[PDB]
Amino acid sequence: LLDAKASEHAARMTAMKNATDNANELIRTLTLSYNRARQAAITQEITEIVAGANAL
Amino acid sequence: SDVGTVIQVGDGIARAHGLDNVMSGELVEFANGVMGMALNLEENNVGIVILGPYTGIKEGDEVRRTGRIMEVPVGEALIGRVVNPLGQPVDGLGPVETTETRPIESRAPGVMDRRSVHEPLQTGIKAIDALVPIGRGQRELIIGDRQTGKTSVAIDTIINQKDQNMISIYVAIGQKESTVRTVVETLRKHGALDYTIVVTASASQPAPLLFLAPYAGVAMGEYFMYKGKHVLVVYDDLSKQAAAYRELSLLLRRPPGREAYPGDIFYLHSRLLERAAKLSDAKGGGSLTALPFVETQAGDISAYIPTNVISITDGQIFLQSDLFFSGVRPAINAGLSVSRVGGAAQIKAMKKVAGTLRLDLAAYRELEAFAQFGSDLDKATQAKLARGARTVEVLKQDLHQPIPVEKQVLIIYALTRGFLDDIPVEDVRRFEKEFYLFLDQNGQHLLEHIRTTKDLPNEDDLNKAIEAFKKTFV
Amino acid sequence: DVGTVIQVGDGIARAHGLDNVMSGELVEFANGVMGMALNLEENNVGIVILGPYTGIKEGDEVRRTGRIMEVPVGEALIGRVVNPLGQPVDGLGPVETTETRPIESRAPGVMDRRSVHEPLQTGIKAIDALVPIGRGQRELIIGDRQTGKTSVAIDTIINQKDQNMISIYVAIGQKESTVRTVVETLRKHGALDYTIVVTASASQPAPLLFLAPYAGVAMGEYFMYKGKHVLVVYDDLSKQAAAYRELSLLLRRPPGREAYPGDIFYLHSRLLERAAKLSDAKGGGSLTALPFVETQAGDISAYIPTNVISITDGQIFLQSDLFFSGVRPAINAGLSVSRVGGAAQIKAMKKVAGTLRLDLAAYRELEAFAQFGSDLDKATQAKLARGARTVEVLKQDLHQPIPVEKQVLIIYALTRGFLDDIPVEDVRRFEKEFYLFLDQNGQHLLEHIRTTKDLPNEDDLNKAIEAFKKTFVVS
Amino acid sequence: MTRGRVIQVMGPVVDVKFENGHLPAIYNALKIQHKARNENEVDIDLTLEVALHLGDDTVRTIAMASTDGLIRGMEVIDTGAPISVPVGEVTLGRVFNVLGEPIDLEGDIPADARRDPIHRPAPKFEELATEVEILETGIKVVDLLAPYIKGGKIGLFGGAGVGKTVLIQELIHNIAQEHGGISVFAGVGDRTREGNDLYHEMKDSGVISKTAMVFGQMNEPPGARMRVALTGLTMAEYFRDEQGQDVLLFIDNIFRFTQAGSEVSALLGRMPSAVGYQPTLATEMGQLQERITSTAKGSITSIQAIYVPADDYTDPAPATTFSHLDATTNLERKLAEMGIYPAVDPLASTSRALAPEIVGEEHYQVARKVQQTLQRYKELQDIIAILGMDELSDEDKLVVHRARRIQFFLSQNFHVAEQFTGQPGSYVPVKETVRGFKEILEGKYDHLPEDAFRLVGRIEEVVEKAKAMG
Amino acid sequence: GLTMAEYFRDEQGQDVLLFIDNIFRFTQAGSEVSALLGRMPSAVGYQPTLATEMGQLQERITSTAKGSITSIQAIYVPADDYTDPAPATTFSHLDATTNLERKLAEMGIYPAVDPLASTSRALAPEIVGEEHYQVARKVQQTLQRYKELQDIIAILGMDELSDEDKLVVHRARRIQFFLSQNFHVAEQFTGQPGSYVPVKETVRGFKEILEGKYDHLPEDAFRLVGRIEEVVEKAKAMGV
Amino acid sequence: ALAPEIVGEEHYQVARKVQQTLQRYKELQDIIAILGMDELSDEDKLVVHRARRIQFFLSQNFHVAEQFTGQPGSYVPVKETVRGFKEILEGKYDHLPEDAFRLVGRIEEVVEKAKAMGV
Ligand SMILES: Nc1ncnc2c1ncn2[C@@H]1O[C@H](COP(=O)(O)OP(=O)(O)OP(=O)(O)O)[C@@H](O)[C@H]1O
Ligand SMILES: Nc1ncnc2c1ncn2[C@@H]1O[C@H](COP(=O)(O)OP(=O)(O)OP(=O)(O)O)[C@@H](O)[C@H]1O
Ligand SMILES: [Mg+2]
Ligand SMILES: [Mg+2]
Repeated sequence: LLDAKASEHAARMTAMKNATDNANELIRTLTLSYNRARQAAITQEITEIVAGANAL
Repeated sequence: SDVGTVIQVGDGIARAHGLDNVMSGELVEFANGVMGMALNLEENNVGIVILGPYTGIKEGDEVRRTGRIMEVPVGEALIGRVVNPLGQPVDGLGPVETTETRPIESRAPGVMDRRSVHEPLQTGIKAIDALVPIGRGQRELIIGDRQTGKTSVAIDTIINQKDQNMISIYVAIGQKESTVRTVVETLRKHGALDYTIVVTASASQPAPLLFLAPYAGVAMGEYFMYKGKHVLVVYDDLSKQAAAYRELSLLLRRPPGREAYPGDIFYLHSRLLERAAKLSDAKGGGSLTALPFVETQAGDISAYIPTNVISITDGQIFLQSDLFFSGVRPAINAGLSVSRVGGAAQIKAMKKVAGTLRLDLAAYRELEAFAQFGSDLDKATQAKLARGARTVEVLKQDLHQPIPVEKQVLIIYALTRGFLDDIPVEDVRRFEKEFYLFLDQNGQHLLEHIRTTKDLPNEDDLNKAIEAFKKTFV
Repeated sequence: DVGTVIQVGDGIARAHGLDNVMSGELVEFANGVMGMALNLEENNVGIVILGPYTGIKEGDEVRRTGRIMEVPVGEALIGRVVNPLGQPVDGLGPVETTETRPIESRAPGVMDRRSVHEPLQTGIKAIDALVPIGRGQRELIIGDRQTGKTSVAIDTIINQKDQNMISIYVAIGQKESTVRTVVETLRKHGALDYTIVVTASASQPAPLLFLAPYAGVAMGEYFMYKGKHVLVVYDDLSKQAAAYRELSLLLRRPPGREAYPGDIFYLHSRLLERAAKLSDAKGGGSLTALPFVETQAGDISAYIPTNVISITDGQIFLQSDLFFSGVRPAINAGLSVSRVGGAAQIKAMKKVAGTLRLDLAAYRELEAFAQFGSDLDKATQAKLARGARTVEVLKQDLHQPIPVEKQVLIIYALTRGFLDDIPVEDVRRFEKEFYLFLDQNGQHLLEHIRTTKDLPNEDDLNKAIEAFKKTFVVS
Repeated sequence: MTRGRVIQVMGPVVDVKFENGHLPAIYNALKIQHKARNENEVDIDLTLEVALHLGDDTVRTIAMASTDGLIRGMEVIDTGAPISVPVGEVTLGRVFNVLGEPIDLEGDIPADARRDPIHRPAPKFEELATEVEILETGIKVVDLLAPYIKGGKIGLFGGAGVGKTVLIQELIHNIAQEHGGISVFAGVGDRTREGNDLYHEMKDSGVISKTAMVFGQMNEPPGARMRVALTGLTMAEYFRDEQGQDVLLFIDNIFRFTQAGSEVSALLGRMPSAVGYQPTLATEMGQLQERITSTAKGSITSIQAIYVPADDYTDPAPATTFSHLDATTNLERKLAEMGIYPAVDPLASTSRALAPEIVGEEHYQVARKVQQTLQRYKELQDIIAILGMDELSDEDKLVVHRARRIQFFLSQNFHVAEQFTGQPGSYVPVKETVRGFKEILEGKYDHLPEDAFRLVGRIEEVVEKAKAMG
Repeated sequence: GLTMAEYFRDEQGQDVLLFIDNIFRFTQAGSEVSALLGRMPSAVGYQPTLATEMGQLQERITSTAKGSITSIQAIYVPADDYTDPAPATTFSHLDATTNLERKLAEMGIYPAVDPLASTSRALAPEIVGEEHYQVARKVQQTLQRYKELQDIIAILGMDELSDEDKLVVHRARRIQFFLSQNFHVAEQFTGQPGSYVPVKETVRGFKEILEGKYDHLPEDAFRLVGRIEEVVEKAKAMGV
Repeated sequence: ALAPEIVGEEHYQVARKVQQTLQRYKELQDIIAILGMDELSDEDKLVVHRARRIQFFLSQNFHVAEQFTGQPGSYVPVKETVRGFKEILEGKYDHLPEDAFRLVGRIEEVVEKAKAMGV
């Protein structure tokens, strides 16, 4: 039991370190997709506005 | 000569041909008696913005030059009256009976005419006085979303200034007229109207008058500022002004950019906001101070008008929807509220008392956001998480009830000194009102000293009073 | 043939008159400043200014040169610092050229082209062993800012001393201090005697940046059709794309994705496709190109990066987070490929390192699973050791190229299992100590590979590699 | 000479017609000074900068002050040249605006002052310097872990509290005292409340005598905000070119320089491009930074603050500015709470000059170990946040011991803090900090109280300061 | 419609109801005619005069000292985007608002009303009473806590969490289904006839859910019902 | 043409059944990306093992790839292709390792490629 409980807690610790590292990596990868999109929408709305303004 | 004739009429914008000697920013008078402001000067056509109902202006009608720059009426007679952006009475009650005028396109007081902000503005809201200080001369942004508490934040400020030697103005832009009637009615009952001016621009009016409404409001306050009395101004939505310029421009065919806000938007918002200053002793030591409001859709702090107002001010108070629907009220996010001039606008007592609180709140934000669930843990973390929770209750406050500063410093001395540990988190709300009863009946000596000296009394005496009350409490 | 200007705004200009103008002509203002005619509306010619526009007034004078966009060429340009127009910049007087070429040349056709078969040895172990460049391949060096992109090209130009190559460097948008510095670096290594540096720095009007990459290949094609081999380097094609985006908007040409107009693909290809390995009838010459791309956020997947990944015959991808772990130069083997590579290696190198990729590709991915991994099988543990030495064997230093006969010998050891004995930290010393041992003692192996382009006796090499390993010592 | 008239007005923009066809060049400047003929009129004293030749002998112009009161048929006059500001010793200590007028109530600069153009052709490739030099600032953290470079652009990412104004004034004092060179402060878009506080602090710190300041306010039309750097720049060019001395240029926030360019492109009418910015972002950004270089006579180095637009370094505005910079210094509030001044983060600050062929190998090695030492300490910080010190290994406890001393020895006693605290303050040469950190890193001095290293200069000062305790 | 309702308010003086159906179609029509009138475009293809026209119509719809117009309007959210100009401008002119969400309509909780985003100026202690207000805000804390907790459940799983976190999810499921109701116009759509719940009853029942008295019953019995009495019987049929 | 009439019933049950296994793998992509395969239970474990087998057994050695990789190419007739998927789906080759299922032609080739490893 002393070997079993010591080795468990350790196992949880290892999984949680790797789980947190995977989550933080996913946050930077997702964050860039959001920024890429925000830049994209802004350009679209501006070009539709100016296309109608050029027509009229 | 000084007579011209209208050729295009539409949607408020009436172009005209003639009027060779007009100025940009003049007033022009139509035959109907409606006035208008000339804002474009093409090579052959003057572009005129109508400041009134346009259903009666026909093509070929004559428009005549007033001869004067845009001017707003000022005088002591405006205090206690409900008025238009133009100096026209709305409440009924007859004429305003003003004496003189000021331009709405004034220069801001320049460098060498200003001083450091040196004195406080006591709002009577525990969080706004302790955590996010505003001092006379500051420019403070209340930025948030629809249905979070914003109008409430401003009204409490006016009431809590009753005793102080202050003048206050409220500039209601784009709001439904029943809401302006509710606000005016609320202040009357509290006796506030005797020292205040409400300037009103309801949603039915041409967009040009919503655009002039914030400028007319500062133009009234600057008259009192250069004469020496301190003044406060609240703008009820700068996002509703922005829109009115966008409409009043896109109809005159000016070029567009970003979310179609013309290229003057930073030049418009800044000029209005920079007028606020704490003039120096040579100028007689007057002060404006300013509270712009901005409403943000889905909390897009990155939008065009929001990026612009977050910059021109000397701080911000960002309010969040989930804190409201979680019992924190007023729903002030400590992390995103900032003050550039903070540290000088508090009384000496609050400075010494409040330093620990800003640090204590930051530690709770980081630690609780992981460890609320894990109870059976290091006693240091368990103790740290208690102060965070109690602090959030001591910062909670009720609607339309401001608290004088001496009582705020005493409850925060307790929270910071930690006498409150023994008390459960839950009944801190009722207890905070009650420690107030004991202080009034018994502790008159400690309070007399704080107001008079702006300073804290001897620690042994304070410890004695608070420890004795902790014996009485059950 | 004389006209007058009528509008002069933000570079773009227009001129009334000039009734007979040609698309792509040269026009001269009264200032002595130059311009390019790009459009002809019924009463007005549209002109792009190639020089200072602060003296050009409405009603000023613009005159016809009489020639199509032409760049000066001749042997006198070698060793001089020049403008995109043929104008000397280093001081040192005139360039003294003899003739001209159009900057709007047609590319070499199919049946006028031949397949590649001669190497472009860079002296960089990772590029030569893993990602070969043949004479005439088109390869794109793509990485985030400050990843060594410039480091790779200059290492190549120095190494292309010994071989009879002409090398051109075209600096587009770079800071002027970095360029002056490069010339002093080339002069110190003795490189300037066989090279041309062409400059379009960031303070200049956008039109001379746009014509700049094209000018680079107009000088190099003169030498190519005369038979001598040539190399060209383009220091930022993504800054060439930016300059077109400005020139198009002011012109008012309509918008595209991001804001680039549709002629971005036509712009980049007109430049890259001019690079060809001519056949024996044409005299067997060659152009060759190394375009550079900088990408936002170190991601291969974006508009301009994917356009240039389309025109080239491969790519070399550099990672910022490899470089910051210290690896120099750093090259992700998985996202870097050569499509013409496999014919462009010498015979000994095909036999030696067609397998190095297997050790590298697999090792880079494996160390990811194993760090998080609870257990490793003996087979996995062995793969790791071999992979570990390769990364250290592919680490190099700045301005130190390794001759190709020495490359095939160090790669043979590692790919033969003898190098496994040496410890990680000692591998670097061994490589220096091995190259010295070969110079002093092992001359017979080095003569055979150079002369017969082929691996020497394996038994002599095994004997020889064991003999070196006795002399070597550890820690 | 030729005098023009105004034929159009809309907000900041104005058009002028010049009937003879003798016309102004593309960056020249024009005056309107008019006295009111009748009581309906308002007197005006405006100036305008040329922007486009539209045709039919008309010119588009951006305006430098408020255009209210203008009546078409006004008269405008041409100066024959760009905006020109006074240069020389006359400028030291006094605050000016874009037009070169003095804002201070300290008299008026005379007519005889040599006045030179804002807009000028950029420096040439036969004029620059072949070899990099490192500038010794006298500040330990900056000189050790992120060397500045002469001719470099340095970037300051920070807000309030962390204390930009102390770092700027200490740099101006160290360069003026030891390297014998002046500074310029050009606050593009400075909040007015801030200009007044800055003038009082620059005066009360004694630094004013060695610096010249340009203030362009937020309440000015966009063209004024844009050209304000170009006047602070043209004042610094004079010192390097003639006084031959090295010079330092401070810019208050470079983001507002780009944003003013965006607002002027919208007014003039150019189609918007990526994320709404001007079509010509680089050709405007490039034409300002390239002037800041080390010519053979002398150099200009610049410290520029930047605000990332939405925490997106990928946005068009940061990417063009980050192209030009050579070093980056971050100021973090956390350090400024514990007691470390200047509060600069050793692990988020970097330079392209921390390389063994620029600094030399002994300096490079000492810096690399210091970063390794601290990064390992930061791993132990989250373990020490949960647990006690003696629960670590003795290898990790040695990392904590040395790191905590290094952080404190990184701190330093500034001279411009003298008014606030009795402590005099010190300047450290780069050889002395490199030597000292080598001694701490061998542990020669580890038998000393921790606080001995707080706010000190050379390592020998620690020895004596220790004795002071006992 | 408004001129008729105005004549009854002012001259006759009787109190009145106005029902306007899809007032977005008023805003949408202006756009179609804007370009052919000669107006330049603004924002997301909208008229340069959006706030003006909405103001002129909406500021006529008022209850004066003479007489009262109670006004009920339907608005269509242009592309499931509440951040669009036409809804945003409209939100400023209302005293009470209910927002309808398709996510709730997918789960079958009818009427599909957001209990957080729907707010009215009358939820003040004085205008509804202390007992009513206490219960109302307490429900709004439970449903905001369930929203953040669903992210943790979706990735990590429900068993991972504390007893207080489990008891929140327990009660929030029941509260959200008990907001659904059987209408008379849902006779055609759902078979069952329909119910009218008086206000006093609604407060009693929601108080019982919050205090935990009815937590033994199975959750499926709270869908499309009127009074809490009914929920007890519906469970009996299931067999609990 | 993936219609029971045109391609036949046998080629049909097999094609749809392949798509059903793979679509579940995309749903389980965003859970296994964070925690790994400890969270997965029962059917989740068996489905991910068979999806890994299928996804590598759709990869082939081409005669035109000989200019890039030294391997020879393979042509797999349809009757072999349909037959091969069945045995993977039944689970008859559960024991063999995933690296033996890459760049092969007909199914047998996987058995000899596994035997070379011995894993
Ligand atoms: N401190 C508070 N305590 C209790 N109720 C509050 C408090 N603050 C706001 N409220 C309530 O919440 C709402 C806040 O109204 P408020 O006018 O602030 O909203 P808003 O959307 O910011 O208004 P506006 O559109 O004018 O900006 C009202 O229903 C009010 O009664
Ligand atoms: N192999 C190497 N070994 C050691 N130092 C190197 C090596 N390669 C490059 N460096 C150095 O590392 C840094 C890399 O930056 P460098 O300017 O060379 O990158 P770059 O990608 O070419 O820059 P740019 O973005 O301007 O194109 C420089 O200081 C350089 O001198
Ligand atoms: Mg309100
Ligand atoms: Mg480079």
